[PDB]
Amino acid sequence: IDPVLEYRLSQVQSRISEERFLKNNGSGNEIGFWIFDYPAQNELQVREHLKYLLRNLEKDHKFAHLNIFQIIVDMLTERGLFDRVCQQEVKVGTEALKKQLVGLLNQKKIADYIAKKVDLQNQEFVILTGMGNAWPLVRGHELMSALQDVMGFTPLLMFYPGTYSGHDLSPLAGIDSRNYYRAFRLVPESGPAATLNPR
Amino acid sequence: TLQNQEFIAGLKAKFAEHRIVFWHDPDKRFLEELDNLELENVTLLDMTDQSQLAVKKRIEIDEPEQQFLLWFPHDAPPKEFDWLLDIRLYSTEFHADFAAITLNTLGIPQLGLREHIQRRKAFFSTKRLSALKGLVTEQENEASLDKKMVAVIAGVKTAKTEEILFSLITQYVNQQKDDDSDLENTLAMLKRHDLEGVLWDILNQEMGYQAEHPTLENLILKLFCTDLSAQADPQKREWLEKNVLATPSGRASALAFMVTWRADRRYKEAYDYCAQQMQDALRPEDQYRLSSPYDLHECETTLSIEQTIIHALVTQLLEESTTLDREAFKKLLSERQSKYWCQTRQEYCAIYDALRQAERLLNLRNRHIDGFHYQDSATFWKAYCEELFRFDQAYRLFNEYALLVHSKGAMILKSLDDYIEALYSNWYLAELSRSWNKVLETENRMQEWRIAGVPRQQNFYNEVVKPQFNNPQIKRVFVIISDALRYEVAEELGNQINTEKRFTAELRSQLGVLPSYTQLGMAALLPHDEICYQPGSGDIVYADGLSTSGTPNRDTILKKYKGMAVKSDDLLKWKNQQGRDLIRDYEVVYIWHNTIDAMGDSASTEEKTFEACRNAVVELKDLVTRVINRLHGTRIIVTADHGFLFQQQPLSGQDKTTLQIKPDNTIKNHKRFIIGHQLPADDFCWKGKVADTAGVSDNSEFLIPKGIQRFHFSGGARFVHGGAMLQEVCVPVLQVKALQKTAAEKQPQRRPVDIVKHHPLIKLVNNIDKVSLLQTHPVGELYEPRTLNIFIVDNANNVVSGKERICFDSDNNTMEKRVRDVTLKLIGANFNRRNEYWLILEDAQTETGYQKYPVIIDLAFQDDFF
Repeated sequence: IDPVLEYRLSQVQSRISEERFLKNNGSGNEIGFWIFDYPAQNELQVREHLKYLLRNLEKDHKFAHLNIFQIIVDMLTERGLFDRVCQQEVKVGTEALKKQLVGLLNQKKIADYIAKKVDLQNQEFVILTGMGNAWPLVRGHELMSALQDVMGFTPLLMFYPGTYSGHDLSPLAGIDSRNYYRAFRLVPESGPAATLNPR
Repeated sequence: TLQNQEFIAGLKAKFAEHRIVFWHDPDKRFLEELDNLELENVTLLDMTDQSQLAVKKRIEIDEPEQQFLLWFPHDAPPKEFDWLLDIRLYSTEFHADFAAITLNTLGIPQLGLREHIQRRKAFFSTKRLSALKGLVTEQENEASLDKKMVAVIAGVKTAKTEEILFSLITQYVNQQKDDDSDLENTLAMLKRHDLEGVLWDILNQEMGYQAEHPTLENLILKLFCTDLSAQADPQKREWLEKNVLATPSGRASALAFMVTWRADRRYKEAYDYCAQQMQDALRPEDQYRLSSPYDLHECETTLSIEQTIIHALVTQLLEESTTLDREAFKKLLSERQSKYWCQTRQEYCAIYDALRQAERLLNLRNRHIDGFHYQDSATFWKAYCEELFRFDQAYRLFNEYALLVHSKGAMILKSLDDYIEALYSNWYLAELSRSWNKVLETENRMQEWRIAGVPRQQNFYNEVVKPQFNNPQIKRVFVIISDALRYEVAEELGNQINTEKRFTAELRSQLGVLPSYTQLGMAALLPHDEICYQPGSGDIVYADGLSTSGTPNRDTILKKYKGMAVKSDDLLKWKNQQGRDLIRDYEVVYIWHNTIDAMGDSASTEEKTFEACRNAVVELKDLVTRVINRLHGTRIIVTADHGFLFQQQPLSGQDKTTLQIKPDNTIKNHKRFIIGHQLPADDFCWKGKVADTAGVSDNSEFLIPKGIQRFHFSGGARFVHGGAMLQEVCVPVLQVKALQKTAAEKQPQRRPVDIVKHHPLIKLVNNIDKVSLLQTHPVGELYEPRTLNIFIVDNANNVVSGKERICFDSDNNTMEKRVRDVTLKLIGANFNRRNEYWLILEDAQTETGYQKYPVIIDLAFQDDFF
């Protein structure tokens, strides 16, 4: 076990039953999102903990289930929309065709299918699985930018396989050039507040 | 077979703890054996044709307990669509690839470090492998492999962060100016293998540099700031202490590194950019401004530090430190001349003697700030010959040194020239003017002709020249005869050669002809029993009735003493081995000489007599050749015809009070005197008996301005000569014998000594016979020390005699006295009488057919004489 990530993961259930999470009390009059950068290779620990958390948190609160790579697999099998958008050619010529084959997955539109899977506004939250499988075209701060179209005020947590410096998000071997801030740090990277399971 | 056993063992070692194993196979290393593989559960996935989304799904979602071996004929699919990249990263690859080629092509055979080299699989090609074998020291470890892999990308052949940095800083100096990025391509290639982390890590372990987001720009800031801080203004350090290297151990590394960068001129080069970066960031020079100059002997950080000290001392000389800050004035000088920018740029070194020789002039001024005063002409002369021409030297020097800072157009001091020149015109000249008048007023030497101790010019060839025969060698030496010389040439040339050997002298001087212009100085030295002024010549003169001017007359003056003369057009290095012969009776021999006089009555250059203090000074620390002990030569023969002045501005009032009644027999009238009969002195004219003082057949008195006052400006006004005093009539009878030639040197080929014979042709008649080498013209400072390989030849250097190897160490006098019999051994009548033959003197130190002079031999054998 890594006890620092196990502590930060246990603080998913602590923040959820603490006031700030479901009251959205950054300013309260906000969508109550949250942030959870985690050591990128600890995939199994976060996946398995959230497969456990789907079983444990119903003692306290109301939610449903998501699988990160399943949501993509449910609509694609290879670049897929690539193979389908080949239809553009006759309609307006080769310009829109080529730009839509090349410039794939504009991330705004990720919102609706998760709202068809789960009644997001009726939940207190939703629990994820498959986790750090993130290397299609879906990015952490973009997913957090998309789902606010449909989550309403209900919290979402940016589990991300890497780091968030309190500003710069980055997964895996060092990727992306972007931030997220509407979301509160669930537990930061650092200090004793990041590590509260001593003996 | 065994590659399959180790393929099986390597796959087993992956599948023991990872459910999924990659195996990229562009080398297709086990393409046939896929089902010979012993693995429990494992499914091979050739990924190449797969829907890689749906086979990530297979691997992760669909088959969560199934083991998988992935395969491709290339690397990963495109990372923007690489669904599998997270797995690819957190999981493992089976190495179908073999380490042994890489290991042994690195040299490094090591089956442990193999696993880091495996972590470096994407690094390798035979070039890098073997280059690294060229650097490998097989007690390697991962950190040395890292440091060396850095070094391998960096092109150096020792792996140390200073030297790596020196390379990278080369690449920074490129990247900052001249179209380069291989610094950052190196850094990126470091990062490609984790090594850039290790670079900026060991930049702390060795160079004590860190940043959160480092670049060589930020390091070069931090490290420049280190030695900038170590050399910061002690009056203003702290505000520049705060941009430095991340650790004081880094500061200490950076000082040793920058001491290296200075000392080791390999890596000076990176100051081609630091001094460009390091101003406009803070303009700290403009923040420093009035900080103390002379204390900065210490600090060499920038052009601006230097220009601070300049303007802070230009300040001190427009504030015009006559009253002298002496030891601070000194504190800076030699240190700067030796310090980096000075060592790059000599004009800066000149600053420090634009200082040093002003440090003279103003110390000199202070100690004699009312001009000078002594009790009579002998005690003024005594002080003059200690020091009271050094105020010429110092002024001249430091102005020319200031002007040597200015050499590249850098007039970075200008207007204090106008202060120090006002010392000249309006004070230095202006005062002693009056002072030695009060002595000539005390003495009236005018018609009262004796002065204590000091000798006189008035009878030299009659009562001194042949009286120099008091040593048994002596009858004769060669003369150079010169026009215009401010006496201090004949102190600088000799004192700045107190370092020389039997090239030698003694501190001595004597009083010249009282009217100070060239030709009366000449007349008293024209070889004589009597000195002649005659009608029809006017300002041209004679002795023994033969005249100072016109070439046929000039060689003829001397024939009374067997002699001849040569021009300043010709003397310079006047023609080679024939110099043994054209002269051999001549008790007197003459050369004419004129660079400063050609700046003088050339009125366009009188205002440019500081340029005589350049052009003639570059000739006049120098002079001789043809004398020091070798092929026999003996003494000085030149001395002052007249002294002269210069001053950088239009004249003071004291520069030009003037004449009484001009004499009817005006023998010359001039910018600073007139010669002629019946003239006793006046408030600002000295006037006295030339007939007492001159020894010439001349009735005259003189008109001279008393003090630095002046007359009809014929050929000068800021430059003048004529009157009573020692920038006009100090004459250098310094005891002297030889010097350092560059004066009067240019036009003829060389005259590499002269050496051969005492014969008509080089013709010999004994069976073994004397080549009687007549020692007449040594080496000295252009002519040769060459060992002579003397032998007779045909036109083409083919031997027709025995051979002699010859050199000398003698300075002996009387030209009739000086044969050396180099007795050669001779070969009958082999000489082809239709063709020419010669005595080759090889340069025996290079032994070519180097030089030859004419021979024909056809022996009348020994019995014909005896």
